[PDB]
Amino acid sequence: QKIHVGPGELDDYYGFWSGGHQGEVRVLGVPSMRELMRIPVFNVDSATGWGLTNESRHIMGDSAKFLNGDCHHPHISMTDGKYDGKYLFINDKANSRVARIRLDIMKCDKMITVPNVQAIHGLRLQKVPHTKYVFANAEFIIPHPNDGKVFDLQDENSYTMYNAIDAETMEMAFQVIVDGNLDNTDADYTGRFAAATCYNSEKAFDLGGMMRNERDWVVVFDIHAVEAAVKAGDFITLGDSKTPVLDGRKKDGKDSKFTRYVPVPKNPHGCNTSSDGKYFIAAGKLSPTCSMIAIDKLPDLFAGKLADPRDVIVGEPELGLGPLHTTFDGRGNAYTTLFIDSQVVKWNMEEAVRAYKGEKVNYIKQKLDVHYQPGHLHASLCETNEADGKWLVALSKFSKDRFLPVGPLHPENDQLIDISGDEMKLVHDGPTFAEPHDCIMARRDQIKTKKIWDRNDPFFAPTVEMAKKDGINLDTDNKVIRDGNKVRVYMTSMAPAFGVQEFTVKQGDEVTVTITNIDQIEDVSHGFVVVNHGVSMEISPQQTSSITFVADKPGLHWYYCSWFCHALHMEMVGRMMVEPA
Amino acid sequence: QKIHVGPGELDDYYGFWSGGHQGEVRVLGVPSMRELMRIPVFNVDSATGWGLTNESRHIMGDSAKFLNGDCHHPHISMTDGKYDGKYLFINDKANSRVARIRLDIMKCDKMITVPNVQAIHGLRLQKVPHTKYVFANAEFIIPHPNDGKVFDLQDENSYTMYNAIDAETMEMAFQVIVDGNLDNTDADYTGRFAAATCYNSEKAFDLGGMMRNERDWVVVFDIHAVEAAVKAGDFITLGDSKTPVLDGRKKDGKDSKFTRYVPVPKNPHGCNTSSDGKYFIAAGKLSPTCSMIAIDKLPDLFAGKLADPRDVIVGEPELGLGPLHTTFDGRGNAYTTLFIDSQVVKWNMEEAVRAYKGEKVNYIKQKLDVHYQPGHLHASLCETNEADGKWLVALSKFSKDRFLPVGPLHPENDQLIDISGDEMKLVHDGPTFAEPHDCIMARRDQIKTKKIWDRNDPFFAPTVEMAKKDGINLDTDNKVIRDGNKVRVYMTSMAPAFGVQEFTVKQGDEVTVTITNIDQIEDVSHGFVVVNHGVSMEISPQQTSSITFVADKPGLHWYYCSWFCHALHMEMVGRMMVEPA
Ligand code: CUA
Ligand code: CUA
Ligand SMILES: [Ca+2]
Ligand SMILES: [Ca+2]
Ligand SMILES: [Cl-]
Ligand SMILES: [Cl-]
Ligand SMILES: [K+]
Ligand SMILES: [K+]
Repeated sequence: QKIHVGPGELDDYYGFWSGGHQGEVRVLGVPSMRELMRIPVFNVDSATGWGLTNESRHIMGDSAKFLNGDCHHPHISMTDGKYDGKYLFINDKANSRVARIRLDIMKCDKMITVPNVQAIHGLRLQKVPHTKYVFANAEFIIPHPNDGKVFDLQDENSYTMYNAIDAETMEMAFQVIVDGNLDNTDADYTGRFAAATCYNSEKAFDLGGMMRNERDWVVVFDIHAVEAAVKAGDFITLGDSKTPVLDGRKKDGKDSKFTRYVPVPKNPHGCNTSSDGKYFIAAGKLSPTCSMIAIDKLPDLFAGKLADPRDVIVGEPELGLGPLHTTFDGRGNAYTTLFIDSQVVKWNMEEAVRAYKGEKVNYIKQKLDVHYQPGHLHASLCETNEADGKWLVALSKFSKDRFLPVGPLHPENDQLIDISGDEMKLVHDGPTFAEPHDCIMARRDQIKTKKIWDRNDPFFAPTVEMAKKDGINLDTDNKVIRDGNKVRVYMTSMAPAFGVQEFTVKQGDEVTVTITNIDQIEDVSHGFVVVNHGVSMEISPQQTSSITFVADKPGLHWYYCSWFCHALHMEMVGRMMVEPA
Repeated sequence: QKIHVGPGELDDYYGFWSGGHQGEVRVLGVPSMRELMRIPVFNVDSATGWGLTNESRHIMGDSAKFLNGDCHHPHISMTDGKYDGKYLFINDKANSRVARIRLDIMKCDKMITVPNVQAIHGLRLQKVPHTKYVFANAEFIIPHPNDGKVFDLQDENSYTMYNAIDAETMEMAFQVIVDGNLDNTDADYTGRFAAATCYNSEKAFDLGGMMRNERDWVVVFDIHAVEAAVKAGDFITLGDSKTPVLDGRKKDGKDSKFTRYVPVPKNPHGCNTSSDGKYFIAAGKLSPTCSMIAIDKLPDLFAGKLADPRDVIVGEPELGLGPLHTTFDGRGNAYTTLFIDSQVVKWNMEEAVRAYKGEKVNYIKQKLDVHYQPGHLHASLCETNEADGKWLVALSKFSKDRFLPVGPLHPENDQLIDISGDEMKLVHDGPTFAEPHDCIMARRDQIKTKKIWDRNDPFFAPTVEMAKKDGINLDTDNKVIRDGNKVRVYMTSMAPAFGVQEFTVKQGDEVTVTITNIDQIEDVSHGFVVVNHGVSMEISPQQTSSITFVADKPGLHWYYCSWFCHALHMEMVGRMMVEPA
């Protein structure tokens, strides 16, 4: 199988890599593992102006004031348990957000700060009949209200919440209060259930405290019941947020309609749905096991036809030290990372289930050593009923001597493994910055991208409406509008010339520059940088982009095109003249 | 030779790629072309906290207020015309800066904003006896003073300057006022001469004007002459800058001792010294030629022993449409990018010099098609007398369909070419983000890096000194100190625990957290993120890092370690308790 992609050949799959603590999404080609694009999300990108432009800051909202993020879990929207290539969603653990990327344009187009929570970590998407909800965990227990009067984690009103976000509007759909906490989450192949791991059933703040119980749990959600109750008006609201909040905690040993708690050892981490839709599989972490929940049995467990939530457990195979995550080949095998043993282990799921019933059968097929300390792993199409069993990527946290030395900070090592046959074979070591946690792969044919921008694109639609209010036709016009101490420059750009090559303002004026790139050849991107003003943005063919800054320095100040666009690139410049105060 | 670096195998060279309009520097392994590390410079990095930490912000100075940069030209310090592996230097065109990276820790340790200029573009280093100076072009003509009274470029006080920076102290050494402008720059193999291309001899602000003259020039600097005048005290100063300024403009047709202007067609761009030290080679851009300046004729030219400046031109090879840059195989051949024709042309310098004198000889050896529109190019060790003729990288601006489609914004195509034989061979297409402009290669054995930090390292020495005055021992102390509205938290860290796991403050307190990673195992980095406060940073083994923020929200606020560091990483957390105002 494959591995090398020569000059002029194309990769077979797209890979969407989390940027981890660096805050972007990275687009790679697979199997070459080459990075094709960076999509700024929670990071400020000097190149495109993400975090500086008026269009980006509108999307970010009030959260545009943060210069950091911490992303882990990239996921592609689904239709009937297959990728539809519409959206990618990702979490921000640092500043508690979820963002949506439009895959047609490879840009973040929506962002939300989840209300009344701390630390968005686990994230996954409804699969069936389609991604109606984005599911996301808030990891940390906090007081409600968090007003500084109570700090105790055991308080009646100290808890965390499971979050559902409407995938299309990117507005909150509902929140569910839970016992313990939340780590990772996955969804079924019907749309009725979702599940999450919990490592802090103790509601402790100290290490020993958090490891006290032999068992924490997987919490299972009946979204049907949730939706039913929201429809009926049977919910509370918290603070000034209008989001429906349901109580999924236990009361005096009795369940809520919304949740069931399945005991699982021990500070479990991964929560993974098998490609056949049979199981939620929780990785044991401190327990050298995985726990297999039979989704089949969940209706009976919510109907109470079951005397014990442990009865939904149909497998608990011992695999090795520190199991963290599980993926699938669609051939009946599961692949689990063993952080401590530094291996990926291949195991047979139906054999594991028979072994749980006492049968003497070896469900373990192979252990591949990886380099070093694997976290997540991802098999091609593993989140869909189309799991194709071809490629596997294991994402390891300590690269040691696997790459040239680069100082005290090392890359992560994302290792590509061919799983197409009977024996797993390590084929590529991929260094990556700032710790991608997870990644997702999609077939080439699953992603359709725009070659050039549409003038009606929603990404800059508000800017078009601003322009129309000034009587500006963006496709043709070069004009300076004055409004008190505001100056709005509108210009077309066509290599190698800006449409407005000079303009004069007064010291202290707030200047908005709006640029529409009217080159129609694909790939002729323009840039716009104002020297010594901290101003920088990209304008691609048929895009409009705007940026606003104060002209607080008198004199001549040059601006230039940053994207090499024409033989006369260097000469694509202009002059802002600032009259003394 | 080579090409594929399999798992467990190591690359043969380091590549340092400029990060372009993105602002960082990128470390690659060559020939695999995989990215090993990102080093933040002008960008704000969420992962390591560059632009957020006190250490980084002190390095940036007043410029820390900018979130962007635009870099082009990375260069490694030299001893005796060979790479010494001490420092890498890079420009910022956006906000007029030069940065120094220490190659032992792979971090930016110094930064300067060049005074009284706009837009630092061309940058190269002194070769012999070693890198005493960093040479840097200010591209854009401005008024002096630039106070808004005059905007005219033709004003006798409107000009740009050539800049020299002390490589060791990173303070300005001198500036030289020039006629016209400055684009790219190189230095000879003795320390006496430097050279730069000019495209705006016209002092124009528009395309018509900038393209008028059949010829602009290469300006040549007699650095010895300049240094003499600084030593003599024969210089002026501009504004509040104490930097010695020398006047290298012709007056009434008369030459200064500092400069000579050599007419060259037309808007020339590349300015490259051959690895045998014989020629300054200017790429003709709008002329389909390069111009070769014999460096051994330069003493005569400054001595007044030559009839006209054109007497130093010893070759003017006709290469093809849009020649931009030139590199060297150390075997007597040059390689030039042709932007319009979209090719790299291999040519013999000796034979081109003979053809200029009349001889009939085809100096052109081969033209290789590249994909597409090449900007810079770089052969292994080309900036040194050790040019080894193994690898060539051509960095093309338009990748078209050479990679999977990723929307309207395309990657650059940095193509790896085997030049070890007589025939150039394309072996690899490397996609890159944000337009690297140039790159530089060095042998594995030319770079030596730290495995772990030294506690005495100058990078965070000021923080250590500050901590002492507070009566703190960073190596052991886990402590909170208070003064009015300020709170200084000092802690050690060892996987999987912060040394301080809780602290309480009053709403509105300015909090500085200083963390010392006391692990001694390589690769065991920690992170520190305060949820919902825009606070993020890296602390590597034996590093101290600090960061400051306001506690402007009452309640409980979690902080956590972002760097996956242990099986118990998820549990490396702590609590900031903020009492209501
Ligand atoms: Cu427009 Cu370069
Ligand atoms: Cu310290 Cu993860
Ligand atoms: Ca626990
Ligand atoms: Ca000119
Ligand atoms: Cl998971
Ligand atoms: Cl050059
Ligand atoms: K790591
Ligand atoms: K490009």
